[PDB]
Amino acid sequence: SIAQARKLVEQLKMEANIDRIKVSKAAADLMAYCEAHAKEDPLLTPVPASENPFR
Amino acid sequence: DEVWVVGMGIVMSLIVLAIVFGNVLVITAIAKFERLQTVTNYFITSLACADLVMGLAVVPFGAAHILTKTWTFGNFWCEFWTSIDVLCVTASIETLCVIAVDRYFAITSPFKYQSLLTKNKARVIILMVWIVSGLTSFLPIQMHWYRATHQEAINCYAEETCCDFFTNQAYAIASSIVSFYVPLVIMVFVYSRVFQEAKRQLQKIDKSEGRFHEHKALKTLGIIMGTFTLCWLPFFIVNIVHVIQDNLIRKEVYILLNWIGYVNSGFNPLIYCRSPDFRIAFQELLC
Amino acid sequence: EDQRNEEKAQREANKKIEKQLQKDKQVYRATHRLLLLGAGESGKSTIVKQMRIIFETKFQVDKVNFHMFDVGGQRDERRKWIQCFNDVTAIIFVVASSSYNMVIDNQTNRLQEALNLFKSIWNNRWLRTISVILFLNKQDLLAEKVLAGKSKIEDYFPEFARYTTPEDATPEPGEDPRVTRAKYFIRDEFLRISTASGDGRHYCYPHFTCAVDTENIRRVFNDCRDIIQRMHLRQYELL
Amino acid sequence: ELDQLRQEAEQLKNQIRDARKACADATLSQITNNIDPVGRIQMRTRRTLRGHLAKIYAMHWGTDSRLLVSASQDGKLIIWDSYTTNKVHAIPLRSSWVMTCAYAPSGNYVACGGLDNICSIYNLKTVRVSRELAGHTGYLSCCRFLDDNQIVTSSGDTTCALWDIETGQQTTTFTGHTGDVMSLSLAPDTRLFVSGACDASAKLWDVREGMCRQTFTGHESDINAICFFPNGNAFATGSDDATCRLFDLRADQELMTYSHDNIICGITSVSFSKSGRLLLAGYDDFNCNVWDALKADRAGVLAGHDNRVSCLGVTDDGMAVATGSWDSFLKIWN
Ligand SMILES: Nc1nc2c(ncn2[C@@H]2O[C@H](COP(=O)(O)OP(=O)(O)OP(=O)(O)O)[C@@H](O)[C@H]2O)c(=O)[nH]1
Ligand SMILES: CN[C@@H]1CCc2c(ccc(O)c2O)[C@H]1O
Repeated sequence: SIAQARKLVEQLKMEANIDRIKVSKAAADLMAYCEAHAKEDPLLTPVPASENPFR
Repeated sequence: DEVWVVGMGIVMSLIVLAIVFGNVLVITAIAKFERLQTVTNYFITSLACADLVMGLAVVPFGAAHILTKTWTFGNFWCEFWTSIDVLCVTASIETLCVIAVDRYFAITSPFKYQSLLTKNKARVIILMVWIVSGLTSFLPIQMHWYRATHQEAINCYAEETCCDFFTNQAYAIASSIVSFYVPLVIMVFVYSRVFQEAKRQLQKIDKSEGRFHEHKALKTLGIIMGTFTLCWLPFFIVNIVHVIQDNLIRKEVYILLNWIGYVNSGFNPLIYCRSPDFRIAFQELLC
Repeated sequence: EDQRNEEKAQREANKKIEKQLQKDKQVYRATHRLLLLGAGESGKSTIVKQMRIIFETKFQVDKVNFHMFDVGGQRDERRKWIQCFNDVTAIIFVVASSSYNMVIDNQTNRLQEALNLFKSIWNNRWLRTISVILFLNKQDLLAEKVLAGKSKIEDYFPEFARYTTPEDATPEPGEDPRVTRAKYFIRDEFLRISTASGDGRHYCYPHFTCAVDTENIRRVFNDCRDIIQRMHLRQYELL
Repeated sequence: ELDQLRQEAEQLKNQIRDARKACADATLSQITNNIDPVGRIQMRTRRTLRGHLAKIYAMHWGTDSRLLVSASQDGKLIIWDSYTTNKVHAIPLRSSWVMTCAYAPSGNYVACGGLDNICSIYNLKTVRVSRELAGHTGYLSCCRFLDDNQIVTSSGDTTCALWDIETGQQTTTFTGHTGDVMSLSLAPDTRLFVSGACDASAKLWDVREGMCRQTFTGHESDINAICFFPNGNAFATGSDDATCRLFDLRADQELMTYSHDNIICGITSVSFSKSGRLLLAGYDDFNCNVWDALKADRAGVLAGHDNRVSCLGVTDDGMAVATGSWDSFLKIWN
């Protein structure tokens, strides 16, 4: 009732006060993380048949 | 004369190609995909295999024999070819009878169909059909029980260049009864019962909800029965007619009706493989 | 050495697991599954009761195993768990026929809500090949309301004025024409929705049921047999 | 008054929208344009698992990247062995309707749930039931082992809970959603987790505090699947409008959407790779598509299933991907 609007209204505040960063830094961090482990994942680069346990 | 040879040859090659291609495609489609491997499709697989064997074995050699008008192989190969022809012809019909019986069981007994037919019993049924088909083809031909007794038959049998069919009354009757007449009444009765089922179901639906809203059954039953009957009926009549009394049926008519019987090979994929899933399978590969 | 020993250990257990499944596959394939679903106050518990003399039930008719489900734990207008019930043999729908004037908090006639629920169920994407067995429960209260009743159906359903009794109707003996007209109007009110978008892949089997009745268990058996027979006939291109 | 309460709500939303719009410096496509695409990717089936009598809804790869579990409506849990394609365990179930399963990180416990509002765990190495958790008022959608003593579940009553196996009593409850909750995913450090509801929203929770932290409302239909980026600052969701969106925790708005004009189906599962470059998602078109995380360009198709795909998982070492479908078969792609 009046109370339920009160809870949503109080919570909406908490979310508004959070600090944020620019999109460019977030994209750069994802690019760096993807570039760091490029050789790690076998899915991108097919593995030799010697080290493949499913063959 | 030369024109006849050129024309007859073109027809034989086209028939062979059409017979082989459809059966090979059906077998490949059934074997490749795991969604089409059911109990019903095993009978179709056996029928396709038998039809492919027949169309790959007995048609080219018969065409060579009628065109060259001289059998240039040994008597052993003549007997083997006759045995293979009889085996394939008598095994390409009992499979249709089994399919009809399976449809009868599926339609008239819906609650117990799952328990009645299992993958373990279909193999036994197919093996029994093949054994009973081969028991009447190689046994009385490799052994000389079908061999005739009159003078013309003996004269051709002594020679090593003529390979014709001469048989006694007992074999000519027993083989026909085993191959054609026995598997016909069963199909007729089964399809009559199926038609009655369909008619009563349609009548029930029309009575239930007609005010808001049997051509289909007959177009299907008519096609299925008529193709087989028109393909294989006259030959299995003249087979007994020309034996019950001599000098009634000429050799040319007999051979022509026998070759008309062979044409049934190219129609089985067109009749028993018209389901939409089969069309999708045919579109998936070689398309 | 050890590799032979481990394989003889592991392979043996698979064979055992395979054998148990074959024993279970037959009993799984033998049974037929049903779903019970109805509106509130319809009569569902009572229909299940005389049959006896999440909730699951075992009942066997003529050496055939049946299995019926009644879901009541989740009560919501939006139904998303329905995706799991696309392999059942049939759906049993129970609706209160006599509650054409109650109001459910203000809301449409209770029948109108049941009609909307049936329309939503029929046109669902995942239930395109599932038949429905329809039960019109509370057959005596409807007759009591129709005979010497102050309330009239024309007040709630305007279309009743231009509706005439079907020529093929076969009413039970002793019943007045008025109750027959009301009953058949209610029946075709569902039949229209059933027929509009059926597409020939699934049908409806309306029925009339009261409190003092003991033939529902045979009706379900006959309807399931008809459903399976029709499916098999359609599969081979014979219907 | 009550009118003011609406008024107060009206601006806070406007302030949040304005802040998110101002924070948008440049689009993802601009920054990632220069890098070369990975090219076409082709994968072939390596193993095929059979033995389930009905359609499959759930699975979970083991921590050893060797064993896995699956659930079906037959009422049976089967623990396979990928290397030797032979079964190990088969657990009968009290109820035949299940929608989820999980595998403990220590490899000792297995959990499952369904239409019955009970989460049941099993003791593999003692196979008998050990505990039954009750208290929910709706069907369960997902459950993930946070540890060997506490588990987190999501149900259909618009709530989530953090249980305690030893005592069998709820510790913390999470509220704030409107529609049904369908999926969740945990952080690598098991400190935060997200959830996707049926009201087209995804929320980020705090495990210890038990209070919501952020809210995202980018979608327009039901949300069925949710994954989590390996870096720990991003996640991806899949919805019924055939659109996948990559959000970000720090920025607090979506960055890139994955869609194609020739698909109008739904999405049932979403997963990442070890490096996070490939985003795999299962559809209702009986096949799986593979995307590129930074470019939104298709790079392959995972076809071979005869029915819709309802499961997806990638091993811990990223050696293979396994898919489950309604055709009662499991496949291992490599
Ligand atoms: N006259 C009559 N009354 C019935 C009948 N079935 C149910 N009722 C009435 O409804 C009561 C049964 O409970 P209902 O309110 O129908 O609820 P339910 O059977 O549990 O079904 P749900 O509400 O769908 O769960 C009876 O005590 C009657 O008052 C019926 O066949 N005839
Ligand atoms: C030469 N072709 C043969 C000759 C006799 C014969 C055939 C088929 C089935 C039989 O039972 C037969 O007795 C024909 O195909």
